[PDB]
Amino acid sequence: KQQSTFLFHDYETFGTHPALDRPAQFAAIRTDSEFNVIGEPEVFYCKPADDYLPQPGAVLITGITPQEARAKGENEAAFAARIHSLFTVPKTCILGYNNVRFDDEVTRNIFYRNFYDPYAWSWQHDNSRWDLLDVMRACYALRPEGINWPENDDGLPSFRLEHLTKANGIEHSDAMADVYATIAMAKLVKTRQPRLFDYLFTHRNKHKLMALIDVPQMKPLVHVSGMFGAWRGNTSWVAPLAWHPENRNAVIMVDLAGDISPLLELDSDTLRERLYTANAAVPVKLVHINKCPVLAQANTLRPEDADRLGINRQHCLDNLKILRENPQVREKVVAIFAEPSDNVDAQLYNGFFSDADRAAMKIVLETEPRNLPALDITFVDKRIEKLLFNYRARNFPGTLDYAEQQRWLEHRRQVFTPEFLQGYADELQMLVQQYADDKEKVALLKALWQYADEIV
Ligand SMILES: CC(C)(C)C1=NN(c2nc3ccc(Cl)cc3s2)C(=O)C1
Ligand SMILES: [Mg+2]
Repeated sequence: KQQSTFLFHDYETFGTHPALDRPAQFAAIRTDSEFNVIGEPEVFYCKPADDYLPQPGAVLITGITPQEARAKGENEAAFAARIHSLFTVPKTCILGYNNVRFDDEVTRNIFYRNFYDPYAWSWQHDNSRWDLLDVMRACYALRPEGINWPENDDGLPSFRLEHLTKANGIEHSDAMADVYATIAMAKLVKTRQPRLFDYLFTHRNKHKLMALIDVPQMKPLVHVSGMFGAWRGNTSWVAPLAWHPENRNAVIMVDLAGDISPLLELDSDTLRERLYTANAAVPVKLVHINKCPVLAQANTLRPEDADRLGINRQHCLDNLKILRENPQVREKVVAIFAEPSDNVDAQLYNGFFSDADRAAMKIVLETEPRNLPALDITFVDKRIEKLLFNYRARNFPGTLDYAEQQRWLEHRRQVFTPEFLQGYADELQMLVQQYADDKEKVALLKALWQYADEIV
């Protein structure tokens, strides 16, 4: 019938914020279940709308100027359509390298802005997602033998894709370079740690993860997470205390390697304050069951593994005993999580849309742009009419009437304040001095100046 496939992908963007910065380029290729390429590379650009200037640092990294994306790209509506078409092919595992924390948020935001369901793509038609970054971290932590693990310039293990490829003799340039490097990482771990690879892949599924969670017993688990830090191989033992009171997919864990005294001694208001500035640190963290967290039974990390990572196993066991004897900590941590921006681009997580609103937004999607002004349609959620105006003005500006044109002009004036444009110019001048010896970067910075001069 339909074959299971992987769709490896990567974005280049114009900045670090997945909602407020705009995408520049999307790259993807599909493989079979054994990581052999199927079909052709998909690479395309996104034209940025005229209400945005790129972050100069992002352009220095990607080498993609706003002029290039504008001249070679389609509008974000069309960009979104192409990506949505790829991501909704049945039985696809959509994956990348740091996609769970970055690329997937870019995707959610692109879909949100352009009237696609931000979530359905990842689970409908037997689809799933995965991320090779925490696979590499898990391999280093749990089963490192066979792979060369590079250090960064601070002397800690690095999981930068370019460091891992070089360290392991993998060729890594080409818009497809990061995608091909990600495929190489997948092959590396599958070949060299086959049982761990299979375990991690199987446990991408929320139900397999949920089966590991035993809140009444505070059953300990090994967890590998970038939040723990490279200095301990991104690893600790954790115990589940309670599920999040609002977020259906988040469990509240305690880091057993931490100091649990604040949890025993302080009240939830105090605990909440410390947790959100980031004097002992509050050893609580959320694990999101749909974000392919790395979790395994506690004995997966053996004493000799803990020793290698510098983790104090007996301290963790001691803390687990104390927590089990203090079940009032559960209500405390729940109370912590029981508990600003007027830019609709920043409002993806203000709430889920109702079925009625989703049905209305589908009509918007399936209507010709020229016919949108006459569309007799109503929305409940207050984000949607704002999303719709921006959608039309950014993508289909020739369909705006005089009044709408004036509204868009005002929008642009509020973005391009004299203080914003001055700071932008100042940043460019600073970077040209910093990179004066790198003539290609100097050329990129000059391109950014020229674009700002035009778009203003
Ligand atoms: C002896 C062997 C197999 C390594 C085991 N280690 N182990 C556990 N190690 C830890 C380490 C930390 C914690 Cl919090 C719980 C456990 S349970 C077992 O239950 C059995
Ligand atoms: Mg990337």
